[PDB]
Amino acid sequence: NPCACFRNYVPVCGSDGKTYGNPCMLNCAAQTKVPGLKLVHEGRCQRSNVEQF
Repeated sequence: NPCACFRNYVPVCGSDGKTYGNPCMLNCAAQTKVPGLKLVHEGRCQRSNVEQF
């Protein structure tokens, strides 16, 4: 199961511009929510005053 994930926070940024809580969760989304979703970089997606402070 791609969506069998723990919630441990290992933030990664998807090609959809959405942060995923960990790579497992990105994969879950890749398999069920966002076709073609890829992990583009480690850490949260960059969005000032939203994802960062």
